[PDB]
Amino acid sequence: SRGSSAGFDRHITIFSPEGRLYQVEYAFKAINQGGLTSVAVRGKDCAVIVTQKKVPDKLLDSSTVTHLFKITENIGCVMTGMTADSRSQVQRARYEAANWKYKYGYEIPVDMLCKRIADISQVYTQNAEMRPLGCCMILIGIDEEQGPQVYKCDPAGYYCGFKATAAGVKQTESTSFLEKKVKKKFDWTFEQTVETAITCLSTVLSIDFKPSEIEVGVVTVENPKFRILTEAEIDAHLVALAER
Amino acid sequence: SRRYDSRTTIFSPEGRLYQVEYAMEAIGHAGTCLGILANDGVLLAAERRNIHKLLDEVFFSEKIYKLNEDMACSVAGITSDANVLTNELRLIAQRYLLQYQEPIPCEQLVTALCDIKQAYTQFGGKRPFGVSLLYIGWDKHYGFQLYQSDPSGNYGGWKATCIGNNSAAAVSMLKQDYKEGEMTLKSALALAIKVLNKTMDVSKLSAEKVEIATLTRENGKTVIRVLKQKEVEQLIKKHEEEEAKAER
Amino acid sequence: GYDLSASTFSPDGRVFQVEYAMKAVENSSTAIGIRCKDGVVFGVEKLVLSKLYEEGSNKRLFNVDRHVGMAVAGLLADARSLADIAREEASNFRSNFGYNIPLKHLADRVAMYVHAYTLYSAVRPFGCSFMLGSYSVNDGAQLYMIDPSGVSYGYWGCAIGKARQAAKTEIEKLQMKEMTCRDIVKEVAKIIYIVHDEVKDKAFELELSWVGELTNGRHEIVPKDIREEAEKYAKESLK
Amino acid sequence: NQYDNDVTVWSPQGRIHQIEYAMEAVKQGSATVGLKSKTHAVLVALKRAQSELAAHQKKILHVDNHIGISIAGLTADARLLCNFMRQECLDSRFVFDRPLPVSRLVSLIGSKTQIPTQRYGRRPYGVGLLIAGYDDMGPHIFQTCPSANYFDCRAMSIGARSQSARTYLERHMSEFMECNLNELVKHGLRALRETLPAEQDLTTKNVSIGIVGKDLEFTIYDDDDVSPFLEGLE
Amino acid sequence: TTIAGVVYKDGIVLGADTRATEGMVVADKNCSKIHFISPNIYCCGAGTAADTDMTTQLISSNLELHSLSTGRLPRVVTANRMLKQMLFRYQGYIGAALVLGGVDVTGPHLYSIYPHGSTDKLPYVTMGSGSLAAMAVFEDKFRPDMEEEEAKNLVSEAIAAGIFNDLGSGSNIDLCVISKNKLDFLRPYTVPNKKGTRLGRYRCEKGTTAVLTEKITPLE
Amino acid sequence: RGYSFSLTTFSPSGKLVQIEYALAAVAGGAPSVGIKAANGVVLATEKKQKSILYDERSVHKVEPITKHIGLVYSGMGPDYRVLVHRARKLAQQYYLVYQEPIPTAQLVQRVASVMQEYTQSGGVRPFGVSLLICGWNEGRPYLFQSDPSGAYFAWKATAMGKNYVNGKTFLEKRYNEDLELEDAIHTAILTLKESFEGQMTEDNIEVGICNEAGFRRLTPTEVKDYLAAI
Amino acid sequence: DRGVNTFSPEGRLFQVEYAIEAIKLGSTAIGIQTSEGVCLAVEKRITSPLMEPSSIEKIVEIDAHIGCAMSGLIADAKTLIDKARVETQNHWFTYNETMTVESVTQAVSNLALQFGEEDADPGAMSRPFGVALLFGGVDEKGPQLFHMDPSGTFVQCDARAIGSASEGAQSSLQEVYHKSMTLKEAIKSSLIILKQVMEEKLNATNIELATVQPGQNFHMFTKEELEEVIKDI
Amino acid sequence: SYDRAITVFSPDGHLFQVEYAQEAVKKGSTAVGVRGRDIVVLGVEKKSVAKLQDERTVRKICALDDNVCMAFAGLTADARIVINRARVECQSHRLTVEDPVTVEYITRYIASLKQRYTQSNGRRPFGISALIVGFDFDGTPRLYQTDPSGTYHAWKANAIGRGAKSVREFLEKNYTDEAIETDDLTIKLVIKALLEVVQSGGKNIELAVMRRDQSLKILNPEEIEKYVAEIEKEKEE
Ligand SMILES: *[C@@](O)([C@H](CC(C)C)NC(=O)[C@H](CO)NC(=O)CCCCC(C)C)[C@@](C)(O)CO
Ligand SMILES: [Cl-]
Ligand SMILES: [Cl-]
Ligand SMILES: [Cl-]
Ligand SMILES: [Cl-]
Ligand SMILES: [Cl-]
Ligand SMILES: [Cl-]
Ligand SMILES: [Cl-]
Ligand SMILES: [Cl-]
Ligand SMILES: [Cl-]
Ligand SMILES: [Cl-]
Ligand SMILES: [Cl-]
Ligand SMILES: [Cl-]
Ligand SMILES: [Cl-]
Ligand SMILES: [Cl-]
Ligand SMILES: [Cl-]
Ligand SMILES: [Cl-]
Ligand SMILES: [Cl-]
Ligand SMILES: [K+]
Repeated sequence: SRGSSAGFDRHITIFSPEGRLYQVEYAFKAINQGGLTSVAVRGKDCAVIVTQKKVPDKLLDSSTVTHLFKITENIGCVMTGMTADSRSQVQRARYEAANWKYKYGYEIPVDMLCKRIADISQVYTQNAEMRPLGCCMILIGIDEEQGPQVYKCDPAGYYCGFKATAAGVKQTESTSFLEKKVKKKFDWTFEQTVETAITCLSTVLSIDFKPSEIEVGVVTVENPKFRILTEAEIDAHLVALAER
Repeated sequence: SRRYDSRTTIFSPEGRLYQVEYAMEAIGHAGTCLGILANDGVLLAAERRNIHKLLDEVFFSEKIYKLNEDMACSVAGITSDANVLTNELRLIAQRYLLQYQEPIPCEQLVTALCDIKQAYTQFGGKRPFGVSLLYIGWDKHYGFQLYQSDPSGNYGGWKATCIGNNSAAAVSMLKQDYKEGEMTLKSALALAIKVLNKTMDVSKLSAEKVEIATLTRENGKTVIRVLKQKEVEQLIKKHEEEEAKAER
Repeated sequence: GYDLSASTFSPDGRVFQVEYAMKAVENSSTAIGIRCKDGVVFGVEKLVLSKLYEEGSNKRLFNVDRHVGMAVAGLLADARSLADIAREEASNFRSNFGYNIPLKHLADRVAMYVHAYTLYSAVRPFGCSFMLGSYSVNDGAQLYMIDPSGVSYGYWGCAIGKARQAAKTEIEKLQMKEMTCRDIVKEVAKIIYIVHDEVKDKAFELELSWVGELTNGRHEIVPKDIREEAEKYAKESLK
Repeated sequence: NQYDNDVTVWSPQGRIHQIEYAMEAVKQGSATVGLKSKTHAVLVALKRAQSELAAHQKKILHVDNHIGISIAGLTADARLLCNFMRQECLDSRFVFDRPLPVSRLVSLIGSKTQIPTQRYGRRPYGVGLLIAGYDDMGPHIFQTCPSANYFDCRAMSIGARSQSARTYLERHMSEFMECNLNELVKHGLRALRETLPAEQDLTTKNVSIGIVGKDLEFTIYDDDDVSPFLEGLE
Repeated sequence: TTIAGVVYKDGIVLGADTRATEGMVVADKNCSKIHFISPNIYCCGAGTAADTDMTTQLISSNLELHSLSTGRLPRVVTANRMLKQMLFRYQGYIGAALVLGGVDVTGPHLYSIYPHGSTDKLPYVTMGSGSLAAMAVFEDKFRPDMEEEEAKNLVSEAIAAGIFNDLGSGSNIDLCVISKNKLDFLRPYTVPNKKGTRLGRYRCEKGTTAVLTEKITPLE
Repeated sequence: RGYSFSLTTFSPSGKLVQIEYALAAVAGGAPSVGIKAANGVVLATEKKQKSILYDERSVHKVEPITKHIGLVYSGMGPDYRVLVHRARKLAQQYYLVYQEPIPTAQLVQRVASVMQEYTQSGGVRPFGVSLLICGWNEGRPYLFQSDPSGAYFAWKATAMGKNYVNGKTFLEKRYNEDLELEDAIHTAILTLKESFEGQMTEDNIEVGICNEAGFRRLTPTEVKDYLAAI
Repeated sequence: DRGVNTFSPEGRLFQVEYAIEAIKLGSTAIGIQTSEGVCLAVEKRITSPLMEPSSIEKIVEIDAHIGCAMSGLIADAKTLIDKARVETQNHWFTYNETMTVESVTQAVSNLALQFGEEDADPGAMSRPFGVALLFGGVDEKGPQLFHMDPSGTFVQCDARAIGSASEGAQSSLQEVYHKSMTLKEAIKSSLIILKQVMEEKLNATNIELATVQPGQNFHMFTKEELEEVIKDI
Repeated sequence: SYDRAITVFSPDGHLFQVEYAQEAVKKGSTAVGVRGRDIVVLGVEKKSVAKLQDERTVRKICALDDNVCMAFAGLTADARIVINRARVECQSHRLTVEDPVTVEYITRYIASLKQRYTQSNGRRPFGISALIVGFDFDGTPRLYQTDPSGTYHAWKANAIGRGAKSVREFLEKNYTDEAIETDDLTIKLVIKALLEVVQSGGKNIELAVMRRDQSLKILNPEEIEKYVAEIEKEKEE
């Protein structure tokens, strides 16, 4: 034990002597290959997703570079990690939601959609012939009883709901920043949600963003349809922050 | 994928089947389990491994299973594998009864299951079942019977036999004490306790640590009973009284 | 070893079989696409490995629908297989929904098929990258590129194959947003001649295609006389 | 090494060794030559005989009235592929009542032969073909490979010592389009003869000829029927 | 069979008679026709008895799996969809005609569901061979937003109309009242039919019946 | 397609090592405790809950299978969700045939049988979880454990996950036959406190109970109440 | 270890090359084609005097006009022989004519590379056949001898040996064969050659011999007819 | 379904699984067959003795049909599969031909079953050889042997299993017109053949006979020890 290995336990999803799944561990490293970080935060009125937008190449049509996706009219997501894996997982989510509505006559709850995607990912950790997807999904939506929701699932098939969370290269640092900020807050809840998200991302990267270097998505209790902010909308938030 | 396939159903260079041999090593470590045939019945006696203080006691036994009206078995080896096989035994026995409207003869039930075990050694690329079984029964063709099967899909009939921990020692003690054609249920019970007393040599023998079942015939019907703890302690008492006689 | 199957991550989270497939594309001669004001133009440096071959042999430019062109680099049998997948996807879309497949949707569907070959020991990744180009009055000009991992993005200009970086730096010099397809063909030919290594590989054919206002939204080979003029311009510009 | 046993394993150089190995099966077959004019497509093949008392292996096969092939590599793979081609041609006549265009048939071969190069436990086809045909676009010579690539050719040679044949064909190919049939077949034979050891010559026992064109269905010439073509290599 | 339902101010009232027939003979005098779907959703059944039982049981079971997963109280729409999609798939061969009612997060909902898989969402519905009698009562007397007791009176009147005017319907009236706060499963609600009394006694003493053979088998 | 060969096989010494290694994943999981009282059963578990950022209410480790049966585990959470889903489905399949809630022991046998499959069937690893299953039927409480081999056992009280050996001896010197459910809840929480590290709140433990009235999770407010004494 | 459909660097299938090496562990068989018919002769290779020599059958009738001699792993040959028999009967059923020797050989040869472990049915062929075959017969082309090996390559031969001593035997066949040779000469020549190459002393029980002629159906020589031919040899 | 190629060629033309199956047969108990004039006899070694065994349950000689039986050496579980398959096939033959099988017919069937398990995906070969005996319609006595490869031949007499080499040597010298002139001597020839290799002679020879039309008779230990004494006292002279 302590990093021990037998047989094919680093090549396929069988148990190592310590009871680890190395191939699942390695799928988490794959999430960081992309070099990007995402943040999500929920308050009483809204939930927000913020992610880095890197367009190194001038020849890219930058309107096609996004990590934000509409799953249904009311569910948005940010994807972090390997891009093609992420797109596949977005397609699956879209399919699961649509199928839910067809069979049951009401929109899939965010928690249930996240659970379903996590359950699908679980299969890749127990069956030997395919790899896990090297990506992470964060979902936002409004639940009619519980209010704004943020859910995250990962390549191990774990999932959870959050007050706020992060994914990708600076996940740990984001987690510390968000932890320290909520403890200060009464009834441990975020209030200025878009500003917390952007400030967190800007602190852990040390960047101070232009409006073209981030993407922002929101759902609100008053306006539950998932919406992507424009550059000008994002710029208003960046300028309001810069001025105190 | 050829790299990861451990090839459980192929021969080794000496004509051996390694997975079968290895499964047999698993069985040798499990709870000792013996069977003894008498004129008026057949018995199974087994070491219990479920013996921690905090266990609850919910079933009528740990390792003795009723298969149909006229047959029972005990098992040594991987417990979950035993649950699969004993479920399959019950199915086979009901399929026969459905088809013929009479109970399956004992050897026919054993053989049917052994053919499933054999298949697992020859094709399908799966691990074999890690189980040996002792079967007791009565049928109208050969009366009282005792069988043993192992993970190779081999079986045999016995007047007395043992599987699991200290098997070899148990069989020597049976060879010496068993009276072909002259045993009763009461003397087979005495001999079972004698044998377990020597082969549970870690350590002193107690009713909490053994399980005994008898199969007899009464008024044209087969009776299969698991002895209550009171009766087991009485037999242990008698064996200990008996060893006090051993010299003078 | 950690690089034998697409169903195995390395300890650093890479999928080496997909990276190796990318190296096959990067050994191939160069293809470029450029989107402009009124269409998309493709050019390929087509290495002629024997003088015994016919002009036209081993095309690297395909029509995948009447409005969609495809330009490829890498293992050519893999690329042709993908062109057939793209064609079937366009055909099925028209049968089911009743109108011409939008380029972006076609790009995304084929990219998911490519992606499916990057998960399993049972199959290998495609050794090809390809560009898809279209034009219509409603959607304007569109140019997408898809690589062996199944990533798909849209572009103003794009290059794949072995002189990719040298091609991109020349493409960056054009104000393509304001140029027409007729202007851009000459610049496509010019760029292919620039990045062609005339010492190391001796003989090539220039392959050109386009789709735009001038073809009424049909993907078509550039006519012979216009190609020859573009080559002549490219050659003299090399000087 | 760890990269050379499975057609599904890319090497770190972006190659697939199993495909390259399959191509060696064709390089070791006996040579065959294909060429065309404006009006005819010709195949010429050297046949290898195991012993002095064996017939000599067939190298040229009928596919349809307008298409024939010459083979190099594994004979059983050649028959499997030839049967696929035959069936595709029959289907086209059944459905459309017209010959399958040669370039479409070659596409079908490319697509069929690519499939096992991408699936675990399958292998490439270990055969290379020269395909002679005639349709509305005139005569054709195509070449197919174990890689599933194919080529449209002015002329071609594959198999053992075919480099010599290819060098002859490059040297004379500016003449082919205007050749009468006899001239064109003679050119095929001279190319094939370049593949031979200096001692040995073309004979009626070792040469097989296939011809198709505007006025001529695909026809195979063997044994005594090749003599007209061999006399007057003067 | 007469089954019916109504939407009232605060909920649903479902109603049913208790006769089952085989041909023109009464097989059951006290059949229960109002079936549990979930704690907030019930369903009356008419048509082929095995099909109504098995169909409602299956959907109830799948809905329990659904709610166990979601952790939420099920919706009436979800029961409706599940039923209609299954019935459609069977092309009318499953002879279940259903009145589905419940109360969920969006309030009270009532549906009629037919064997071929059509459904109608309505404030009052009837089904069974007594359904036109029961519907006449509703058309004549239904008002929107009735109080609980008015709604209960109306449903039992409607079931009674079917009981007395349809030879297929009889015996007792069962009701189920569903609101946000309460579920009242009232079986029986009314017993308007009673067997007449026996006038002569036919208490046959031991030995009246002649016996050829006898065997007593003692048990434990 | 799927690999058709077993990934668990016998070693020369007769061990199925993949199953042993699955048990090591269980041993490193968060602690779980079950105690059968005279009039009911309690199941309790620690959350491996770092951050204040977690919504503790969003996923549960203590889960209902039926009105009268519930579950907890130690080991890998996503594997557990598979078994919860199959157990629920098994319970409903039984109910449709027999029109009686599945007896606790019958449910354990069917779930344990699924776990056995994953030790032999092609191209899969065993489950990295052990389950504690409680129920009430025939007027009486039941507590069972089911391990990654598919072996199951009936317990009066037990512990699993991290520091389980000690937890079992803690319960050995503390459980009695005649104990009530309310006292049992207290000793279950004390058993978790033995190996806790963190300071216990109602937000980082989860408690479920089983009696004649049925199975249910205790609410945060009820757990808070039991925690005041502790 | 590698898969059964793996090519070597020389462009050959390992499994096929290895199956070809198994042919060399077989007894020697000889075929000769003359204008008067074909003969097939084979060494029985008796390993105990307790074995019944007539139970060794390395020459078989395919149909009245076609025989077959085999060498290599004999058990493998059974399914090939049965396929040949079934095919000639199908051809008769369908076309009311005899199938050519070439056509029979072709039909059998199309089984050759049909092995592998992830295209095919639940328990299809795992490996090639370790067998070589000589098909000798008469059809409207006249007498004909064809050879087939585990690669699925088949070819007409004027004379051919297969099995352990085929080099050797093939050399003597080049020496004695001529196109105008009679059948009776061919029969004698093949027994002379078997006699040289066999480890045991040749006699009328440890060889088999059969002919097919334009006049006459497939004919296995009896003990008495072998003894007659053995006198001179 | 599991489709791995198990039996494959190796360099030099070997099929290793088949060679290893043959190693399994060589470690089985010795079995011997002799074809008499109008009797056929099978005898087999041992295997264990063991007083507490029920003897009936482990016989290595088996009826396939009324006119055909077999002995085997090798893996006993494998043999049980082959035997049951052959028993089914004997009933199909009777069903569709309305004659009992010839011994050669059922041998040929068993052999081709064995051959198929050397060339089919997902399966290992059967680790058994069989001696198959009986009579054809016209009264002719028969003795065949099959092995794991699927090869089969007819024999006048033969042995398989451990010590088959030396038992075969003994038979080659001792099988003559004289040694099989009668039924008693044919039986003795088998016992002598066994009693060479048989550990604590004997004791543990199981023996069976089949006469023309007369169905399988197995001998009991009392009837065996009559023959044993009748040969042992003759070998003093
Ligand atoms: C009802 O529709 C009634 C409803 C049913 C759920 C009790 N249907 C029946 O009684 C049907 C009508 O054919 N009968 C049966 O399905 C036969 C089974 C009845 C015997 C018992 C075992 C239930 C009315 C209006 O049809 C009743 O007349
Ligand atoms: Cl919908
Ligand atoms: Cl805040
Ligand atoms: Cl029974
Ligand atoms: Cl029974
Ligand atoms: Cl590139
Ligand atoms: Cl060739
Ligand atoms: Cl070949
Ligand atoms: Cl190529
Ligand atoms: Cl070549
Ligand atoms: Cl609906
Ligand atoms: Cl597999
Ligand atoms: Cl669930
Ligand atoms: Cl239930
Ligand atoms: Cl709950
Ligand atoms: Cl040879
Ligand atoms: Cl079979
Ligand atoms: Cl042997
Ligand atoms: K996996």
